[PDB]
Amino acid sequence: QLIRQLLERDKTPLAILFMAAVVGTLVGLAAVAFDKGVAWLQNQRMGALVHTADNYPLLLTVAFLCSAVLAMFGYFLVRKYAPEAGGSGIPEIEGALEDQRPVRWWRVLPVKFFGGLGTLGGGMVLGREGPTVQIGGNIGRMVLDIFRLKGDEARHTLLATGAAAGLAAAFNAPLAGILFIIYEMRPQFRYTLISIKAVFIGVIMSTIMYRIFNHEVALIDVGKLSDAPLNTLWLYLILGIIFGIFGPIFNKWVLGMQDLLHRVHGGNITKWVLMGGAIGGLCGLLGFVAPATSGGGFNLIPIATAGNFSMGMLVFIFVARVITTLLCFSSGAPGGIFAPMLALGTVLGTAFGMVAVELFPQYHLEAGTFAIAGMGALLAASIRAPLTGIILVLEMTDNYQLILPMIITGLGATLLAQFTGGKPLYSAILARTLAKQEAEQL
Amino acid sequence: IRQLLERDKTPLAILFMAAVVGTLVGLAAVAFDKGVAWLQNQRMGALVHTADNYPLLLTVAFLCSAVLAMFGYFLVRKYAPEAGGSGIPEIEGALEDQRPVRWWRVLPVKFFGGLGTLGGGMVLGREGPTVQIGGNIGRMVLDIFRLKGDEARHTLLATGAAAGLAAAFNAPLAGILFIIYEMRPQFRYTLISIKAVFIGVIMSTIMYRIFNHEVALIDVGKLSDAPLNTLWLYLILGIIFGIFGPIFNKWVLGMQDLLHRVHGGNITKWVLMGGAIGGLCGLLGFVAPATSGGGFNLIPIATAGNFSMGMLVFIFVARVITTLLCFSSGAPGGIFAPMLALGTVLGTAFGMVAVELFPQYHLEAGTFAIAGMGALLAASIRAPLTGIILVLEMTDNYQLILPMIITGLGATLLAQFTGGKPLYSAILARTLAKQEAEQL
Repeated sequence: QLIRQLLERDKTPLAILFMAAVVGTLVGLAAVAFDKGVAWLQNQRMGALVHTADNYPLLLTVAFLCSAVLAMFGYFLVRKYAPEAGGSGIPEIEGALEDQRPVRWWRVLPVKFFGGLGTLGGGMVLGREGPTVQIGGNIGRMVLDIFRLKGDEARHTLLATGAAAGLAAAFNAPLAGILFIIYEMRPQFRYTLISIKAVFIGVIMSTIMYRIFNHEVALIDVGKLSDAPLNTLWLYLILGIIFGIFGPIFNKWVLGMQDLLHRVHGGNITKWVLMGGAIGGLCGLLGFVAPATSGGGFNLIPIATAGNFSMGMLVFIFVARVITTLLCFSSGAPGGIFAPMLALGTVLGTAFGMVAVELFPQYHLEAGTFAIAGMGALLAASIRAPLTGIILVLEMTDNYQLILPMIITGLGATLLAQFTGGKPLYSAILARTLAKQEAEQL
Repeated sequence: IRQLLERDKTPLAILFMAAVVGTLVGLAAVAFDKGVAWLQNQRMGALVHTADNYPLLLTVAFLCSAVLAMFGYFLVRKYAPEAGGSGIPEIEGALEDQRPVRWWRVLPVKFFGGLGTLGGGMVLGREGPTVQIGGNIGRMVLDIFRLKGDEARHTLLATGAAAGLAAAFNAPLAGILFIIYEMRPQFRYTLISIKAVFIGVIMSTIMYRIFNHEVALIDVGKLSDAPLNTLWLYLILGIIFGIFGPIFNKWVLGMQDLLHRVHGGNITKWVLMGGAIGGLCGLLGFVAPATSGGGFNLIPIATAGNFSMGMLVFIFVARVITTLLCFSSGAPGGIFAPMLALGTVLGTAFGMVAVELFPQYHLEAGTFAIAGMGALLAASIRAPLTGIILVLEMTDNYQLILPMIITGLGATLLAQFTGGKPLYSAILARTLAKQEAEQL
């Protein structure tokens, strides 16, 4: 026939495109088994809090010793077995695509899936996209060892497939794992057009294989809000300057708290997992006396957008939240920072709307329509990926009408986070740990 | 207090004048969207003396669409021969410093010649004459204002190619994703040139939503959902578009030389094969208004179950024929929009087969018309991430964001397997090959 000898004349891209369909199945399993392990521990922690609900001094202790032993175990697997399994994964699947950081598929996966569950099920303010990309990247290398595929354009197209299979299966946004790994993250490499179709395959087969088990489950349920009038759109630029100034100060604070939480222990392992037990048990203690300033962050985004918080409470879920967010990502725990910054951005958003209601009453603006244009304005001024933050809150909130103010608060964030000495958060951590690798080598 | 502004004297001038290309395109993309709509109603206003004498008075739909046809085939073939086609080849070829930009010649013939032979009833889109009008205003503000450099005429030109693409679709994301990333995807834009495309797109969608307010250009509404047990049906639709990718690409690069033989470059014979294509699709604008038409007139009709299967092999056979005649001749009109209303006809022709072959799926026929809309665009132009968000901004169906990647994948993968270049880099490669042959 004709298709017989034609489908084998190249045989190199047809194998690495089928290998991107066995990665997205494997990461899509590892994104829904990691999700059903973090939704079970939170359904077992609160099932033990309300069981023996008699003595209130016993309530705070059992909310502490049930999150300390998940933090004393979550920090234990990281800084003993696989020390690159700390923090997010995006600083470690950026140098690994740049051929600077090695990928240990046999070591990150038994740590990021198990020890990354205790620092997520323990009530800490960490994202479930960090421990899904770094599992996904360390799965896209696993299929090049069990199948023994070789090459320099074959290791970089499956390491970016699983890195896109971890972001498009932890947020259920198949246009935010494609728009991040290809274009916005590493804005100097291009992924010539056989390496994008292996990102497209590993996102399709990692959202289909994610929506099979995690079906009829809402992750963001803000509803359908109003629209942004054209005499209101200049108030989204001042929201950009607020986020664009707070961006590089928050970007310096996480890199500044890594000089304090690394200087309290000195380097010892027994001083480190007990520091995690006193910082991952506090966020399991704060999740019972004030549940807004804890958790993964996806609990208050349909709440703060509804405007049920007052202005006196909206500072409390920003002052006692950015202190708590800096104490779980910059403290060396396995966990991302998008879902913290997707809730740290929606608090400052709706705190700008309730100011704009009383200050400008003639505009008739909704107090929560800045909380949809506030989520994708803090990770566009710290990570500096503005087109991801627009097409991450579109697949979650499903609000098409705020497509023009999302760029006004997206441009205004990323313009002041470059003028005022800014730096990308997911490109200044990798450039910082590479200096320590150049220090212990010499 | 003082160093923060004088150090940013020059690099901020491409961030303030990027709001001038944004503003002046939004005032020239709504004087274009109204001029293409004012000239349409004057044709239908003169067709009220036709229903009594339909054989003899049929020429009113034919001659009045041919006088306006020879006003766009004459301003282009005499005053500015680089404003023919779709413009985006002559903008991409000018973003690499290979093609010259004549803003003193393109703008008086892409807005005047691009209004007659786009508002006369052609089968062209209104973003080809909006990107190149946008990609000349970004050169208009650079010659009349005292600024220069190597990254200044590649940023104001690259925020003009995005201010026109975002003010011709009401899509503030399909103009950003095309120019920076999807068009020529081996070039890296500077971080001050990406955030100057953002100011051009924002202040052009603002100057478009002020005039054309509370009106959606695609009114499909909210369609049904796509279950996970029928998602392979949006892949065989991609394979059918993937073979039709380099076949429609070979036809439009074949009929450009096939139509070139009938006049041979003589100016008085261009407009006779240019007036007989405007007069044909003006007569087709009264006999069967789904055969002709510049795109969006038949997209809300041929999606929510109106046309039968016996008619959708006529709005695809006789529409491809009048698409390869209106754009491959040399009219001032883009092809980015008449591939939306051509992949949604074959897309809904695949939807009315799957509902007949698979009764167990409970599939609406219309959910294959949104996936097929950004499929032929992702097969012949091969920008598979603009054509997903472009249909997302207009048709507003966020439920079908997973099938639009699958039909987006299969249309850009099988087109790469059989062998096919992007369309806006293949017409440019023929023009740059014709440039070296004309001087020798």
